[PDB]
Amino acid sequence: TEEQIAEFKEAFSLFDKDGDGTITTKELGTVMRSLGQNPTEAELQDMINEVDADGNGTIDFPEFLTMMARKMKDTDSEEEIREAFRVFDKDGNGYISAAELRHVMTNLGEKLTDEEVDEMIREADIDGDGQVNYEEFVQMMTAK
Amino acid sequence: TEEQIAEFKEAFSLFDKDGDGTITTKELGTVMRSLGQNPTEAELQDMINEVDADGNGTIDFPEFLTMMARKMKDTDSEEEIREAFRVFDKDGNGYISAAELRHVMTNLGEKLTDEEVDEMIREADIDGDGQVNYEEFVQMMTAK
Amino acid sequence: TEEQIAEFKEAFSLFDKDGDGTITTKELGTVMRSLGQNPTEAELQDMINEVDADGNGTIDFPEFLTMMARKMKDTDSEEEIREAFRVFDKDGNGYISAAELRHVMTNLGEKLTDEEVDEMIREADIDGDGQVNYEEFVQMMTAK
Amino acid sequence: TEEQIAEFKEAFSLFDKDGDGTITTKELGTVMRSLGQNPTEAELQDMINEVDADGNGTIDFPEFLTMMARKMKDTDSEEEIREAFRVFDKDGNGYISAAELRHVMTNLGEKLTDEEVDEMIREADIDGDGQVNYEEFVQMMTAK
Amino acid sequence: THVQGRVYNFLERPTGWKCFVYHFAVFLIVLVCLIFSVLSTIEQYAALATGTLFWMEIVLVVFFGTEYVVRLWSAGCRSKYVGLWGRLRFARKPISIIDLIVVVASMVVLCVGSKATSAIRGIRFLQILRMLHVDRQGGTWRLLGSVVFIHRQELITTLYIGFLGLIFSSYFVYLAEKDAVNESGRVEFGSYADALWWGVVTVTTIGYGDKVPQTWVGKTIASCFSVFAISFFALPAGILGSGFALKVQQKQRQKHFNRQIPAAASLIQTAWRCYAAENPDSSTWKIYILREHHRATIKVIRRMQYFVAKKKFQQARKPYDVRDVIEQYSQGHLNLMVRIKELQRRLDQSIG
Amino acid sequence: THVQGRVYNFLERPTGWKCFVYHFAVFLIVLVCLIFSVLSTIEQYAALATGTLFWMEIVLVVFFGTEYVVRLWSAGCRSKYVGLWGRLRFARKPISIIDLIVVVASMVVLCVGSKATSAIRGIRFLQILRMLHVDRQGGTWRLLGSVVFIHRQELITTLYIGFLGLIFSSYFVYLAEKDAVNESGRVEFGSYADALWWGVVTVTTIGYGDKVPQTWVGKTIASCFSVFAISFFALPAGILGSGFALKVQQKQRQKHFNRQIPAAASLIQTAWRCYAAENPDSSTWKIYILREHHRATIKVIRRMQYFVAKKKFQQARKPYDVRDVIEQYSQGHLNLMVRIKELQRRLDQSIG
Amino acid sequence: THVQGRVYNFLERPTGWKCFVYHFAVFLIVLVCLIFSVLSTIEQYAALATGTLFWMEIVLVVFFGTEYVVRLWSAGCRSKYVGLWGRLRFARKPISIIDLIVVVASMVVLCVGSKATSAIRGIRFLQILRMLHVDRQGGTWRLLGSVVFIHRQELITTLYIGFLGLIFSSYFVYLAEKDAVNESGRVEFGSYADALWWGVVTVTTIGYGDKVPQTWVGKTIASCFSVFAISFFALPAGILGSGFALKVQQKQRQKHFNRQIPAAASLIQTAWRCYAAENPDSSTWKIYILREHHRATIKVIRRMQYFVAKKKFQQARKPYDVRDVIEQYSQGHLNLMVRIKELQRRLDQSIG
Amino acid sequence: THVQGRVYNFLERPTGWKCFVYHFAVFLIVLVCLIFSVLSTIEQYAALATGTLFWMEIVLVVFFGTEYVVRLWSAGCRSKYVGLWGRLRFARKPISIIDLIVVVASMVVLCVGSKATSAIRGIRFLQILRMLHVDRQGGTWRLLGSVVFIHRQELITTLYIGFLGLIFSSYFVYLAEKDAVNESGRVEFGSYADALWWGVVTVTTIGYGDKVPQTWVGKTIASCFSVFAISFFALPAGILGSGFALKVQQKQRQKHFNRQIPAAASLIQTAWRCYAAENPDSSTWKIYILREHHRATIKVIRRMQYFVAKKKFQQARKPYDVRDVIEQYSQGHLNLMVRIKELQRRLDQSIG
Ligand SMILES: [Ca+2]
Ligand SMILES: [Ca+2]
Ligand SMILES: [Ca+2]
Ligand SMILES: [Ca+2]
Ligand SMILES: [Ca+2]
Ligand SMILES: [Ca+2]
Ligand SMILES: [Ca+2]
Ligand SMILES: [Ca+2]
Repeated sequence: TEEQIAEFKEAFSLFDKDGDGTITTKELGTVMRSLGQNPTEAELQDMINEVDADGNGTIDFPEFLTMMARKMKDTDSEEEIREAFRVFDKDGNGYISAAELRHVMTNLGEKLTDEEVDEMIREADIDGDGQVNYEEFVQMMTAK
Repeated sequence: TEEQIAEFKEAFSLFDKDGDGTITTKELGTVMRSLGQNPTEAELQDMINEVDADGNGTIDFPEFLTMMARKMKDTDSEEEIREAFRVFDKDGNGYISAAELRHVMTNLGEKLTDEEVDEMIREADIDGDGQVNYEEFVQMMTAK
Repeated sequence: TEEQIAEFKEAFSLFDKDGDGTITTKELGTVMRSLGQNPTEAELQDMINEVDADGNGTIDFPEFLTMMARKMKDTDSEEEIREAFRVFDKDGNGYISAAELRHVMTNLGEKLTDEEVDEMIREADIDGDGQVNYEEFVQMMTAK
Repeated sequence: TEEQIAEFKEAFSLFDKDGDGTITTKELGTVMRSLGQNPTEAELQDMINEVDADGNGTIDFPEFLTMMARKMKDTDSEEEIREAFRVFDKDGNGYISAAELRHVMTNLGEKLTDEEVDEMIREADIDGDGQVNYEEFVQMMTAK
Repeated sequence: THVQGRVYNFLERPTGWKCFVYHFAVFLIVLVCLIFSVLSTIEQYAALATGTLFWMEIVLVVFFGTEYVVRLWSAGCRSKYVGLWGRLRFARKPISIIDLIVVVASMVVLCVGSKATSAIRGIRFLQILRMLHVDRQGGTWRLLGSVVFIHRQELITTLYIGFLGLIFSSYFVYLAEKDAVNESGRVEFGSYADALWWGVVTVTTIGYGDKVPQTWVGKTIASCFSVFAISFFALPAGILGSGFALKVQQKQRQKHFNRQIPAAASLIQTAWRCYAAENPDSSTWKIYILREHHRATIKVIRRMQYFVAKKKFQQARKPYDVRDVIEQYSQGHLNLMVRIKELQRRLDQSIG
Repeated sequence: THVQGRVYNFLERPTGWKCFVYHFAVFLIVLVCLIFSVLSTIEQYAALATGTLFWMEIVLVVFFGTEYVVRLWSAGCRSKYVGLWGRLRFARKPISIIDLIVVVASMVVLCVGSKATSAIRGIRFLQILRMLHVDRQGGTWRLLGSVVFIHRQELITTLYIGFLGLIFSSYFVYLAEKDAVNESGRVEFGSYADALWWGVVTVTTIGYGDKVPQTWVGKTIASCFSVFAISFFALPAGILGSGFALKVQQKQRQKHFNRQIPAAASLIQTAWRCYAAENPDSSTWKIYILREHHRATIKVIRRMQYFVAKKKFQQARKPYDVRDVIEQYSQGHLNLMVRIKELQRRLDQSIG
Repeated sequence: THVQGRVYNFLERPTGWKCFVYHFAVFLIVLVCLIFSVLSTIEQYAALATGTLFWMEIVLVVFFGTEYVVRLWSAGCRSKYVGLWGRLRFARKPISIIDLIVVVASMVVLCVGSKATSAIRGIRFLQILRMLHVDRQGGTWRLLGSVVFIHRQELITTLYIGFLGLIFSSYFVYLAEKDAVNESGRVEFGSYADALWWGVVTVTTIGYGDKVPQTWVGKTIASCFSVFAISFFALPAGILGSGFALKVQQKQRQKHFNRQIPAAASLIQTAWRCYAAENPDSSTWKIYILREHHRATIKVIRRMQYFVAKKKFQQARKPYDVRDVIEQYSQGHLNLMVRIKELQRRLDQSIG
Repeated sequence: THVQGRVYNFLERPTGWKCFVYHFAVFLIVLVCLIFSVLSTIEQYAALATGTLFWMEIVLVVFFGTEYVVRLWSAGCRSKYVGLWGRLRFARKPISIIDLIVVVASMVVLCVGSKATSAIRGIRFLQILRMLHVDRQGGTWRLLGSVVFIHRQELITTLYIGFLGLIFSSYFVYLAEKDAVNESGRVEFGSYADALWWGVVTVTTIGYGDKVPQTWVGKTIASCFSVFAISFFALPAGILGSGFALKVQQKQRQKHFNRQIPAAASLIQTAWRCYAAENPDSSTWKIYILREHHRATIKVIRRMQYFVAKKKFQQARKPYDVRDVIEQYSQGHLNLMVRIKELQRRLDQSIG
């Protein structure tokens, strides 16, 4: 894990940009604005409250490494994404329509670029009556 | 229903005024201010949250057609208007006074024009001791 | 009661000062500021919400007469004032000290003029060890 | 206790600075700003609401003497400090690490001067594997 | 019309102490007449309590016949029941059907049995059935039915698992005990219906003790069954009892009655204004001041205003909840943030 | 006057451990004297437990006579009970009437029975009735009566439907079983009173087993009745038990005692200032600084201030609720929106 | 594929009245066939109710065999069960194992017993075991298991203390009563197993009355034990009954279904965008407009956005709570305080 | 010291499945040894179950003696119990006193009874008393004692009124039935102790049926008593059962564990800084930058900061409540109103 913590200390230095060892909401906001994102103040506060475990309001380096350690390919996280698809599922059989999934991915929530959705659809077998098995997506994006 | 959806697409275009297919609170506020109404911001938000079913905050065209589809002459809506008259009913027998109904319609809530109330009273048989059967009103304004 | 409603219409005209028949928070605020009182906006709103029964936010004349009709010498109101004295009562026997009552009446809540408290104390028999029977006050100020 | 109330009247006069006998949030804020502290308005209000028992919002002199009377070396207060150490205790055996206690005292909450923590650590026997018995601290700072 | 509503409020929706004195007197005479229906079966008192029950039933058939006619006439103060078809609507509600059956079957029995043993057999059941008369407008049955309907999934769950444990356990005790002999010489659990009567008596904790298992296998199965599967029949009292107590707690956080008067007024008149839109000659268009395209957009805005007023009238009838706090903070923060935008725009207008 | 209140707090509102030692000693001597009232009916012990109950009753009539006289004198520290009519007010409250009846009937029985069997018959009921003495100021009965009164609609509902199911089911089992013979040769359900005693014993789940139905029709009706209509008698324990537990939960979210001290002070002095208005020579007019029309408008504003102070004193005694959050957000948002209006008006005044 | 889902919704997730008519008809034929399994043990009816149970079981083994084959085929509309290993996944769930055991054991008994007394002994248990068929998708068992699992610490507490009081009290009554003789001449409490059967019958309030203690020491211990330690067996009905009623109350403050549609959409697409990051040739980088250090910091920000979206999707599925009010006031006050800072900075920029 | 804490966590605070396997094995061997204590009283098995209980008790006195010595040694990983007086503190807690009594009385009985009937009489009670060993750290008893103590006023109310109804009703049935004769020829209610045993059996709904009232006066009093005063003994299950269910509901609205880490840190160091004030040579004065009057005012401000930090640490351990919403709106509105005052003062400073 020594190459991993070398990369994680490397990635932590891009947010810190001095010798504090902590990340402030301002100190993260300049990084996101340098990518051209423009987040809100409560958005930055919601990002940082999901990382720390000390309650002080900044991200120390063991908290940063605890975030980067824990795995997306999880027992619970697979069930959360599977439960998120079932909101958009009529009759609950395990299939959603292709144009319904394109309408959801490009309009609701964080609006996706249309080239991304054209990639997302062709990642799965879309034919067979226009239905797509979303559990193929859940196995795909939790294969990590 | 093809003449109906022709009229409903026609009415939707008066609110849209571009090619979005969505109605914003501003985009509805200009229509109400062009009629000389001056609504509040939370009034416009309360109007739009009763129409959409996607939660995004704008009215798409199937949401607009779902609003125009569902019927006022309903099982529940008749009972809501009948329950609304019983607040102003002393002894609960099914009769309210004529001058009591004129005092309620011209003062409380949205204040009505006095010519409207003079029409509203003469829609029902008002004589017979000054009492009026408000279930005649409920059958009338839910005859649609 | 015709002399009573003559006096009550007379007193209502001092607040109305036009032909509305309703009293606004501004329309009451000018009367209190003409007495040199300077109330807050929420104070005026708390005064008017204890008078109306229509919820519209102004005091009509039957609401004004309903306020002036109902009696201070009540079954419940006597018990409220008797329960209010028992907060300042140590050992709960029905007696409070003279200097304790002067300290409460001139400091806590609405601060009283010291000449008023000098009248209030001498309304009751204050001697006998410095104790005063506050139920004599409750019978006094609910004798009306 | 006459020398005690002489000292307590002496200390009360440093906050009062006139003949009121009450302490306002402003009247405490000038004393803390004269020490170079800069507290918030809600900080001053939280300090004063823990002292008064009359609810009026100022600290009278018997309330000040009631604050200075009651003892830190208490049955309950010892258990509160003992329960506060157990948050930072892994395996709950009654021992915390030396560098863990230095990391907590200099970062979390009110950040301590590093010379204070160097005094705080050497108040207890720190050796023996780096563990420190925090119940020695609780007996120490509740010996008063 | 005034006295008609005055006696309808005395008989049908009673309140006060004068109404209480009347309905307590009716409940006492129907209960005393039930006590004589009890004493008519004891052999010592069967001669006395029949000779005073034939005369007591004639007084009560005249009295409740008169009260039913007065109540049926006096139901015309309501607007629902005025007219002949309205009176027939009043005779259709279930408590009036019970009252009509009692009085007309009393006339049939007292006319057939006037000139008699099976008449007494028919009197006693009507003496019992007249006890439904005291609960006047059905508030007892509607309160029970409301709580049973909200908790229907839980009551069906405990009744199903309690019945299922009854069937399996009574079969296993039937197998373990079908050859055992009582100390009296007879056989307790002869068939599977006898073991099922044992199971019903045990699982509801009555325990008459007429049928007790004898072998140690039957005693072991009865011990495990009685410890566990009895709670599944003591659960409907727990579910409904806590359901009633939470409903009573929720009735103390009611909104005050004046907070729904402007919402009820606004529901009535937004619904009327939606109705008055479809007549193009109405005077409801004169608020909006030619009118080709504006007809359609006024109808859309009026339908939206009706839906908002209907939602706010439903919210003014519910008790307070956390949903109300989140809703009014959303409205207050939105108005205040628009106000700071207004101050910002005017400061950038004048100064720049 | 100081020692008078000190012994009133010892006897009447007890607290601590010294008060606990006294009232535990009184409860033990009245319970030991009840145990000798039990042993006076056993034939082995009837001679001993009467010769030690005549002497134990003389000690207790002297002791409780002395305690009643001390308590009646020491009730004068309260301002309610001072004076001779105040002492007569203290002897009118129900626990003192019970205590007076016990001590004076003990004197009557010990003076009549001194020179005796019916005296013992009168002693035993007073031995029982002296058990009401331990609950001193009635907090037990007032806590029960408060929860029974809040839940009165639900208790009347379950008692009415439980009684109604009792009457109908006991009649149907009387019809199905009136000819059956027991194995002992006798007839179980002879009259309708016997089937009604069966119904009372079954519906409350006692089941003595003296009366059990024999035919299969009586067993079928008893099975359906015992499954369903027993819950309607196990419901008052569920309603009251959850009513007590929700009241205990609500007592932990009480407001602190200092939050009603300014509201109680404000209620007292707004009510006095309304009283001092009707004397035109009072010094309460000197705040409002000639005075022809201002007399009436000051009286209107003072009546409005009294009504506001009475509402805020009622709100300071209730536990926290969602109504408090909605009320203080309404006040806070209204003050803050007026403040932005003030900044807006001054910015438009100076600059424009 | 359309008709396949139509019959799966008819059999497996039923709703409406047509589905109710079908499943009520199946529940009545399995209950009528149980009643004939009851009557086959009575000696009067054993010849009739066996000759009509052999033919009724052939109809039901054909019927439930056909329904199991139709349901197993029609489970392929779900995406979980499509394919041969999906059908084997459908036959693994516990209600289908019960249904398969019933139909194949009915074929074994009707083929072995065709050419018979022990066959009837095997029929009767399958008649009972077929009652598990009516609760179709297990909602009864999952509702009970959910409430038992949340309250597991309290149920283990009351069962442990109730068992512990059972053991100690039954031993003390065994010591006090092991020499007593009944009036019939026999000895009630012969061993310690007899006193333990007494204890089980007493502590659950059955009271068969076959074993009653005789001496006064056994009656004193049984009185104290029956007053106190019976509540520890009437507590699981109280804990679970109030647990069901609080869950039903919590279901009325649900969030509306549209408030989780943007949160579910945001969870899906932030999770996909985290997946699309690890391919450097993807078109997901084109939002962020060369790219040496920016690869790592985009992956950190995308992982933070996924964790925030997962939290907000969990919060959109829970009922309303005080945590929601504190959370949205924190967000609203933070945005508004930043806005006053913005107005402050621009006022200090232009004017100074 | 590492392995010492590892075996203390295995024996004393168990978790996982390996700890579950160990404590389930100990619970099974003590329960199997209780079953042989049951079989030692049956006359068929008294020879076998004594010859296998003398040897089973030697294995268990060696095993639990070894486990007590290992647990007493391994209690030294805690800082409370280190040292010889700490081990004596570990032997003072009540579950270790029970464990010591069991093992040393087993040694006394097996050494006295080695060379025997009264030894078996002493073995059987220790077999029972060893059942207290499975609940290890007393969480069962502390959970029950916590809910009984919160609801103490209600449990004393229902127990007092239930006892009071027991005494009065058993006396009235004793008067009505003291001359009645049973059908067997004997007299049921001979003394007042017999009617009081009837009352205990009836009011708790056992109903053994050995004593049933015969006359109609006794049946009338028993019917009214059994309908009403039985609920006052079914109430402690209702109060405690709903008390457990409301406590479980309150545990789901807990604050997250990180929200008390800054409050716990702030409590520790404000309390230390109050301690470090009384040494004038400390380095804690160097924050406040000569110092004559400032010593006293720093001590006052530090005592106020300690009291605020202690309040906020108590608030960070409670679940969410309406008091939290009112408290943070008071803080937020106060900061925001001061901020508008600051903008107002600067606008009046520069422009005027
Ligand atoms: Ca930093
Ligand atoms: Ca942190
Ligand atoms: Ca648009
Ligand atoms: Ca939408
Ligand atoms: Ca006006
Ligand atoms: Ca009004
Ligand atoms: Ca001052
Ligand atoms: Ca104060």
